[PDB]
Formats: sequence, C-alpha cells, structure tokens
Amino acid sequence: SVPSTSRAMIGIISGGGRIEKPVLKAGNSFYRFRGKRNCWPKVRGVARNPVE
Amino acid sequence: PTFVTMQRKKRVLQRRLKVPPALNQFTKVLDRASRNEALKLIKKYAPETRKARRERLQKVAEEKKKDPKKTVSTKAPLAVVTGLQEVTRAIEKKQARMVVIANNVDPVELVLWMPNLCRANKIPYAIVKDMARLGDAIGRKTATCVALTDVNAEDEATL
Amino acid sequence: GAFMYLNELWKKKSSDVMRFIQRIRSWEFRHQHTVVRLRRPTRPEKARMLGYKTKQGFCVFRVRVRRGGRKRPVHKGITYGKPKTSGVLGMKLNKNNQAVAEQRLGKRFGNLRVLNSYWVNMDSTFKWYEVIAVDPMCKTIRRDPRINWIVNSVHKHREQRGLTSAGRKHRGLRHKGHKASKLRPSYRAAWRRNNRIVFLRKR
Amino acid sequence: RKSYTRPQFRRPHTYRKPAMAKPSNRVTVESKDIAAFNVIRYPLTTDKAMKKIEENNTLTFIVDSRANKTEIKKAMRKLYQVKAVKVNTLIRPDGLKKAYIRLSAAHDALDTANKIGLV
Amino acid sequence: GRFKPLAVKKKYAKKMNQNKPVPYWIRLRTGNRIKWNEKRRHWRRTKLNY
Amino acid sequence: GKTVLSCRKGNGSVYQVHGHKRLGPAKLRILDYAERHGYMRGVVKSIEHEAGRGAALARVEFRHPYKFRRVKELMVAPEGMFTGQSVFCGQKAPLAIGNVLPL
Amino acid sequence: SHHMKIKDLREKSKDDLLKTLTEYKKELSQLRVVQQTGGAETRLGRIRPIRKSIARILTVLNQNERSNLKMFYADRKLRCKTPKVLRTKLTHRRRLALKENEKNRKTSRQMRQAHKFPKRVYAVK
RNA sequence: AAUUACCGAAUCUUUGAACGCAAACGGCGCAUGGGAGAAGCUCGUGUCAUCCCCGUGCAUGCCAUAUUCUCAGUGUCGAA
RNA sequence: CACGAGUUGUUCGGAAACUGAGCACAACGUUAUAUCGUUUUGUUAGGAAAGUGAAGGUGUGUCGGCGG
RNA sequence: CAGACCUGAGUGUGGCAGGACUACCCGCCGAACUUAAGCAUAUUACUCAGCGGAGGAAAAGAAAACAACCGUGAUUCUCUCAGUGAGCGGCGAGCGAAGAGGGAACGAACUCGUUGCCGAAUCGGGUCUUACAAGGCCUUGAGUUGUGGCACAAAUAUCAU
Ligand SMILES: [K+]
Ligand SMILES: [K+]
Ligand SMILES: [K+]
Ligand SMILES: [K+]
Ligand SMILES: [K+]
Ligand SMILES: [K+]
Ligand SMILES: [K+]
Ligand SMILES: [K+]
Ligand SMILES: [K+]
Ligand SMILES: [K+]
Ligand SMILES: [Mg+2]
Ligand SMILES: [Mg+2]
Ligand SMILES: [Mg+2]
Ligand SMILES: [Mg+2]
Ligand SMILES: [Mg+2]
Ligand SMILES: [Mg+2]
Ligand SMILES: [Mg+2]
Ligand SMILES: [Mg+2]
Ligand SMILES: [Mg+2]
Ligand SMILES: [Mg+2]
Ligand SMILES: [Mg+2]
Ligand SMILES: [Mg+2]
Ligand SMILES: [Mg+2]
Ligand SMILES: [Mg+2]
Ligand SMILES: [Mg+2]
Ligand SMILES: [Mg+2]
Ligand SMILES: [Mg+2]
Ligand SMILES: [Mg+2]
Ligand SMILES: [Mg+2]
Ligand SMILES: [Mg+2]
Ligand SMILES: [Mg+2]
Ligand SMILES: [Mg+2]
Ligand code: NA
Ligand code: NA
Ligand code: NA
Ligand code: NA
Ligand code: NA
Ligand code: NA
Ligand code: NA
Repeated sequence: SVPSTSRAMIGIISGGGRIEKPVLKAGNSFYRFRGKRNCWPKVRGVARNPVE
Repeated sequence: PTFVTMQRKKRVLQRRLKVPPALNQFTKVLDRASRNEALKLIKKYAPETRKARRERLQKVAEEKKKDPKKTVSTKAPLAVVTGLQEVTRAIEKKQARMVVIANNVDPVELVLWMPNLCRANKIPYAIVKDMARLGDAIGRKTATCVALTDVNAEDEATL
Repeated sequence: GAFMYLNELWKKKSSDVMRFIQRIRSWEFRHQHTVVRLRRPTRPEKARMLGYKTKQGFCVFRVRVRRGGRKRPVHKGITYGKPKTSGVLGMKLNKNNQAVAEQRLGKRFGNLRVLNSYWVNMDSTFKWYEVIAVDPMCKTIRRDPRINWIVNSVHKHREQRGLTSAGRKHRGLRHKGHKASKLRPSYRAAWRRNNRIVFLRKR
Repeated sequence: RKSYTRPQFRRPHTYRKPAMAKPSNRVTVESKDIAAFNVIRYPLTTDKAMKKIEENNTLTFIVDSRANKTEIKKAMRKLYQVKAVKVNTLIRPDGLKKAYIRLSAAHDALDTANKIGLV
Repeated sequence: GRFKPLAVKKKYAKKMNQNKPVPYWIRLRTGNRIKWNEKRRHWRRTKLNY
Repeated sequence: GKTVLSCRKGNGSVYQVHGHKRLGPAKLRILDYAERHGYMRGVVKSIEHEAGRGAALARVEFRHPYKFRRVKELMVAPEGMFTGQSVFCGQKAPLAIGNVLPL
Repeated sequence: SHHMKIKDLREKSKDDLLKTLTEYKKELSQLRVVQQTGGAETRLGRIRPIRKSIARILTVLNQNERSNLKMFYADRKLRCKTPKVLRTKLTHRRRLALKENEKNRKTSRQMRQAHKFPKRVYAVK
C-alpha cells in the first residue's frame, strides 16, 4: 500500500526476456559483470580453507 | 540562514507546548495606553547622564571649597531606581511605589520572580512589552526593570 | 539580593517552569554547533561565582559533549591478553565530561585562557557546559589584579593539565587527609615517593 | 519585508573598506644602480666562447641563475652600452647559468670584448 | 633521461662539484690529517638516487 | 581465522560499482507544482543503453517551468517508447503508455 | 689598496655613500674578469679588501637608516605603527609577559593594608 | 687597517609551524608602491603601451575594536 | 685516473591552461586523542562561501544627425 | 515608513594561537613478556608504548585537616613510623600506607562570589601634563542581564575637613 499521490509510469519496463537466453560461456559472464561490479567468478566455501 | 529558521521555530513551540503560569504571566502585558503613560513618567525621572552627574559634582566641589567647614550635600536629583540589584532592594525594603518589569528578558530567570516578590510585598507592578522601550526611557540600550520610589508633587496624580 | 532569587530558582531544576525553560533551550542547543560563542552567560549568577566579570576580555562559550560511557577503540571489539582487559563497552573514562568540554574549547582556541565552566543543560544524547575564557592580551585583563595571574605562562593550557576545578575533581583533590593520602600532591608524586628505592650514603 | 526570487539565501554584499598600506617592514638600503652587477657575473674565455665572438658576434657570460632573459638584455645595456638582439641561456651541469649574448650589427663583439678585458 | 626537476638537477650539480680530490697544498699545513678525499663517489659504486 | 570474503565486501575497496561509462541515475522528473496541478509535456529525444543495466534508458526533453532553458531528464524507458514521442507528466496527463500519472 | 676607512665613511651623506658603493661594485666586477683571464697575484689580492669595503659602505648605510627611522617612529603619535623590524626583539615570551607595572597592580584594600601594617626593621637585645 | 677574545650596532639566500594559491613546477596570482624601458608620442631630452624585475600586504581560527563602519531575520517592539 | 671542456628554443616536452580513475585543504561532525570520517550519483558545508555584473541614471573621449 | 535592541554576518584596525624541546613535571590512555615452579583473579603495573600541556621547576597549598591528647594547626620534602602482631591477597605468589615524633623551609599569606551600605565612583579610546601615568579633561563607546568602593573573627566602623 502506497499513498495515492505517488507517481507511476504506464507500461512494462523495456528489455524484457533477457534472462531467457543461456550464456553458454564463462567469457559471456565476464562481460556481463564488467559493467556491474567485482563479484565474479564465485569460489565455493567448501573449496576454501577453514581459516577463511 | 540557520539562525533565521531557528528563531522562527523557537516562537512556534513556545505556543505549541503548555506554558506554566510562571511564564504565561509575561505574555499578558499591560495595555498600550497605560504602557505609554508609564514610560513617560519613567522618562521624566530618568537618571542623570555622565555629563550631567559630573557637572553637578563639579559644582558641589566648588561649594565645598568655598568653605571647608560646612558640608555640601552630594545627593542626586530624584529619579527612578534602575538595575536588577537596586530595583530588588527597593522591593525588599518596600521603598518602591511602582515597579515596571520587561517581558522579553532572556534569560527569563532574571525577572521571573519579580511579580511574585512584588505581590508578596503588596507593591504595584506591571509587565510591559519591551525591555528596549524601558531602556529608551532611562537612556540605556535595555532595562530589565524600573522602580519608582517617589515623584514630585505635580506628578503624584499621574502616579 | 537579586542573586538569592536566581540561586534558589536554579535549585528547583525539576519544577514545571524550569522543565519548560530547559526543554526549549535543549531543543535550541541541539540545532546549534558543538562550540558556540555567547555575548552573555545563560546563568550570570553561576558564571560570576566561578570568575566571570562583565568586563572587556571575558568570554563565554557553550560546548557540547555526547553522553554515555567510553567505548574502547579496539578493532571489532577484539582485545588480546589476560581476560581482565577484555571489556569494550563497560569501561568508563577516568575524566569527567566537564573537563572534556573545557579541554575541547581550550584546544580549539589557543589564544584564550580557560578559567572555569558550569553545567547549563543536558538532553538524552547531549550535555552542555559553558566555559569562561579570558584573553591574556587584553589591557583590561592585564591591569586587573584579580585576573592578572592568568597572563603568566604557567597558566597556559591549564585545562589540558587538569588544573581547572573540573580537573581537580577527577584527580581526587576535593578530598584531604585520609581520603586523599595516595593521590596527593598527585597519584604519580605519591607513587614515586612510595616506590623509589632510597640509598642513604652510610647504611 | 523583501522579495526573494531565488530558492535559497546568499550573503548580501555590504560596504568593504579597503586595506590600508602599512609602513614597510623592509628598511634595508638597496641601491638601484648596482643591480646590474648581480645579473652579469663574469665572461667565459673558453675555446667555444672565443669562437663565437669572431664569427657570431656573440659574448658568453656567466649570469645569475635566477636571472631573466629580458633582465640580461637590460644589464648588458647598463654595463657595456651595447644592444643584445638575442640572448640564449642554459643552466650548466655545475649549477651556473651561462648566457649566449649576440650583439647587434652596430656593435662589434670583439671591440666590446677588448673593453671588458677578455680580449 | 631528459626530464629532471631543477631542484634535482641542482643537487646532482653540487655532488659533481664535491667529487674532486684534496688540493696538494692542504697536505703541507701544520696540523694536517687529510691525504685523500674520503667522500669520493663513482657513479658505478654508489647511487645518489635523486 | 581470517575475515570472510562476504564481510570484506562491505569495506568497498575493489568490490564497488563500475560506475564509469554509466550515464547516471535514472529518475522521474521532480514532483513540482506543474506535476501536482497540471501536466508537463516532454519529447523523447534518444533511447540509450547503460553499461550494467538490461533495460533501455530514455532521454526526455522538457522545458524549465520557471526559466528559459531545457531540462533533459533521463529515466528508464517503458517498452514501446520511441524517439519523437510526447510524454505527459502530471495530474492532468492522459492514460497512455509512457505517461507519468499519480496512482 | 681599495680600503675605505670607516671614519671617512661615517662623514659622507647617503648620496656619497651610494656613489661610493657603485664605484666599488664596478671595480669588483672588473676583478672577476681578471680571475677568469689569468691575472696577476697582486691584482687578485685586491678582491678581499674591496669586498670588505663594500660591506663597510653598506654597514654605514644600513646603520644610519635604522637609527634615522627609529627616531622617526619615536614620536608619540607614531609609536603604534612602528614596523616590527624596528621594534625590540627580546624573546617571544618576554614580549607577551606582564610588565613590572602590570605585575605590581594592587587593589584598594591591598594597598591600605600595606600602609596600615608595613613591615618593620627590628632587633632583640 | 695586525691578530685574537668578547659584545651592545648591522647583514642574514631557498624553505620549513610556513601562512596569497600550488608544487618531482626554483611555477601562478590579486591589491599597492617603485625600477628599467632601443615601439610609439614630444623637444640624443622628457614620457612611455605590451613585456620584464623588485618591496610590502593577502592562510585559517579566535579576542578586542569601528570619530561609533555596511548590513540580514514572517526574532521582539515601534512607528506606517 | 688526472686536467680542461661541452647541454643555446616565440613554435620541441612540461608549466602557465583541460578533465579521468582518484586525492583530500576548507566546512562540519566525531574522537580522552585528529595523526579519524564525509568531501563527483552535479559536486563541500544547517549551508549568509557570488565582490561578477543586462539594462537604466551621472560625467569624459571618439562620432553620425537636426537647427542656429 | 523610519527607528530601536536581540540574534547573526561582512570588511577595516590592533593583537594572539600554530611548530620545536619534552630529562624532570601535570592530565589521560595503557600492554605483554615475567612471577605464581601449570594458569584464569593476582603480579609485573595504576609501569613500557600511545595522545595532550607547561616551567625553571612543575604539581600541591591556607582545613568541610589530624586526632581522642596536658591536645596539634596551609602545602612540599627528609629520617622515622614500617616490610609493619595495620591491612589487601586463588589470605597463595605477593603487595602495603597514615597520624604522632626529630628536622629542611617559612616575614606567608591573600582574591572573588555571596550577605549588608553605596551605585558607574568602573573599563576601554582620544587629548594634555617630558607620561600608550594607577593622574586631569573629554568620550555612549562597553557596561545597570552590574564593575567598582567599605566591612565580615589577625574584626569591631567609614567619610569627611
Ligand atoms: K606524607
Ligand atoms: K637511499
Ligand atoms: K619609470
Ligand atoms: K525584522
Ligand atoms: K625538437
Ligand atoms: K581529514
Ligand atoms: K587582523
Ligand atoms: K617456570
Ligand atoms: K595552584
Ligand atoms: K613535626
Ligand atoms: Mg574478480
Ligand atoms: Mg583446498
Ligand atoms: Mg578508560
Ligand atoms: Mg632553455
Ligand atoms: Mg631514459
Ligand atoms: Mg632520477
Ligand atoms: Mg606556501
Ligand atoms: Mg599549509
Ligand atoms: Mg673519472
Ligand atoms: Mg573526479
Ligand atoms: Mg559518495
Ligand atoms: Mg550537501
Ligand atoms: Mg608462570
Ligand atoms: Mg606458560
Ligand atoms: Mg596496578
Ligand atoms: Mg610514556
Ligand atoms: Mg626551587
Ligand atoms: Mg605553581
Ligand atoms: Mg600540617
Ligand atoms: Mg621496626
Ligand atoms: Mg600494587
Ligand atoms: Mg562584584
Ligand atoms: Na574484547
Ligand atoms: Na635524452
Ligand atoms: Na561508486
Ligand atoms: Na671535470
Ligand atoms: Na605545542
Ligand atoms: Na623482565
Ligand atoms: Na614529619
């Protein structure tokens, strides 16, 4: 529930269906996150040492 | 500017909150017609300036040097009692016929007790609209309170 | 005198009229700076007791200090060594907030000599103290016998050395005799006397 | 009260008395005439320096290292009464500044070299 | 190479002027104790690193 | 032990946003008097791609309600926004795709 | 020998002192040419006497200027604007310290008590 | 006018708390006094645009102060 | 090793004079402690940081124009 | 409208702070090695390291003090009290003072607030006196939202002439 004076734009946001395509490559994930932030590749904690 | 906002917001919550009687009594001031007459009587008996006081004492010195045997009075002309310490003593010793108190003294604790002290001593008092108007009457920038101890014969009906 | 009415008025601090006056002031003090210079003291009766005179060269500042206890500045609350020294939040500073307010004023303005200070207000998160300071270079100060002493150099930054009244309080100098034997003239002066090893020449 | 057409307050411009000129804190006596002797220290008498005198009408001098190319031209006028049409300066690897001063065709560099005493 | 601050060039210039042997006549003074410059420097031995 | 990588990421350091090559924050225009009472008409000038974002962005040209100048907002485009489209923002705006209306 | 006597220099005016300074500065610069172009040892022995004569000329010029300017600012109306270079240096602390006049300031009661009960000189038999 | 010792008078480059602004820059300023000026104007004399050189002031904060300087506030009045 | 030399600019490189990833003086806040924090998502600071100035009024210089 | 005074800016004028030193001294902050034949309270130690601030010394200092007497009499220091039939302590390892007494020093005492009586007699700034006079004259400038004078136990007036 929001106040009725808050504004909204009519329609759906563009670029829909992006998640539908498989990436197929570790190189395509490299370019996707290049504009986002430093979060990839992802090491699994079971693959680390108990100190970390 | 922050000081402009804070002085206006100050005035807002002095009306929004519940003010006890000890502070509300200063918002209920004497009416304008009587305030003007009181200030005219205070101005008539204003204290003498530095120039006037020193000329009077210079003359008194000459009348002393004319004859060292006789003592010449150095008493100042009749005026109002001015100052927090001196006005308080006029109330406690019950020498004040009337006391005029200013309503915008800050800190208010300087004069917050004057109405109750005058009331306990059965001394007429009035709370007036400005401490600068009281200061103008006596010749200074501001005045917290003024007491009338006596007046001349021609001003007894006005008092 | 008029002092007697301002003095007894400020002893009734919990009264309705004084709670109203302090509530408007504490709200106002919040929206000001940490150090604020004032033309006149908020409590002239208290300031005059502690050394303030309405003369040239006497200044009043209101200083704000945050309330609460001292949190030990250790990374992530991680302390090493004996568990006796493991506390982070429960420890308390050995200096009162009045001395902290005086020292924060004195370090900021080094051209002034801190004389005293007094309590004016406290709120849930803040505490306000008004610090009396003197200008050593003022001719009025330099010719007045009653404040002449502060122009001397032993009185430079006396608040940083615990020499003000608030500093004397947390040093234990309020007490004398058997309440103060180990802390007189100072805790280190008493320690040196009890712990130095004396070698008389012939023994 | 006033009318404000901006959405925020800015400081009003008030009257500003200009700062006065104090009595000078530098009272040492400095002679205007001897300043050219500091700019030009002494000439260079090496083989390369002597070569430029005859063919390039050029006099080589060691000058103040903080000296200006325009100040070297004025100092050559005051000291030797010659006109320098070009001054080339380098700061030497030992810290000194050497000036290559070319004189106008009206002045013979060999004649002025003789008057200086470096012949 | 080509770039150096003038302050750095002026420190290197002083070090060049100090890289001289003791004059011969210094050794003939009455209470002399200097024979060679003990502060001689070679670019390949010790680096100033300015 | 040592610090966990998930906690190290809260320091910022090398785990912050690669914001270079981004156009900026995409927002609706300010809820001013014209929005609250009438409407503002704008023209879509371009449809842009921002690095790190999968939705298209739209630069919409408005006039300044008080000054003689243009504003050039930048907001997330809805699907179907085209260049040359007229965008209405306010209380009196019609119910068409791309218009900003009170809820 | 190019040695200017200090007694002769102190009798000259500021114009004669500056004319003498220019004359000695010019002759020192001609001796720097002799230094580069070989030079007789008797001519190179004139460099030090000239350099010290220049120092003597500049000492009399600067000593005269400072004493003349100190007299100028000794006036009662100008004592406030005296340049700090001409004021007394002493020490940073001694300049800020209380003077003997301000140190000895007494109250009215203190002065009266010192007049009522002055310290006496006495002996015992 | 030896040379030593001591000290009242002086000099005291670039920096540094370093403080006009900066700085792996011997860099760049604003006000105000000067200096030199072979172009131009004047009758080699004066004067001198651009350029160049030098002295002084100019950090921030605080205190005091203003022949009683200039202002701001839907702070309190007071008169319009 | 010794002695003596050699680096020449209106236009080349830098600076004067640009912005970037960034830094952090001021301001404010914090801290027993400033030697801490914020300081580019258009951008400091509860925040009065503009000393610059369209038109117009007043005189000077350089002009056009009417009338005498 | 003016105008005031309250709060707050801007500029001019006169100044001050800044850093060094830091053995000793003042304020805070503060370990661990070590000892306990292990170790956690304890000890090392209210110490090292860290952050501030002065001076030739600093600090303390004129009783809201000891005592329990036939009484002493600001502070500081020394011998002594006393390694204590004090006390604190896994009552373990260890720690641990005070009054009195003999002395060093000591012309050692004053100031404000308050309360009573006064009330601008006060302070800055100009100018004069050989003088930025503890002086005269002027000064709204600051101060009556109070600074200065008189008396408060070493006391019993002060204020004229
Ligand atoms: K003792
Ligand atoms: K090195
Ligand atoms: K000139
Ligand atoms: K107003
Ligand atoms: K080239
Ligand atoms: K910082
Ligand atoms: K100043
Ligand atoms: K062991
Ligand atoms: K003391
Ligand atoms: K004794
Ligand atoms: Mg990665
Ligand atoms: Mg592994
Ligand atoms: Mg603590
Ligand atoms: Mg070059
Ligand atoms: Mg190279
Ligand atoms: Mg290099
Ligand atoms: Mg600098
Ligand atoms: Mg700096
Ligand atoms: Mg070699
Ligand atoms: Mg940036
Ligand atoms: Mg940010
Ligand atoms: Mg902001
Ligand atoms: Mg052990
Ligand atoms: Mg062990
Ligand atoms: Mg301990
Ligand atoms: Mg230490
Ligand atoms: Mg001593
Ligand atoms: Mg002392
Ligand atoms: Mg005693
Ligand atoms: Mg024994
Ligand atoms: Mg112990
Ligand atoms: Mg008093
Ligand atoms: Na801990
Ligand atoms: Na090269
Ligand atoms: Na970011
Ligand atoms: Na060589
Ligand atoms: Na310091
Ligand atoms: Na050890
Ligand atoms: Na003793």
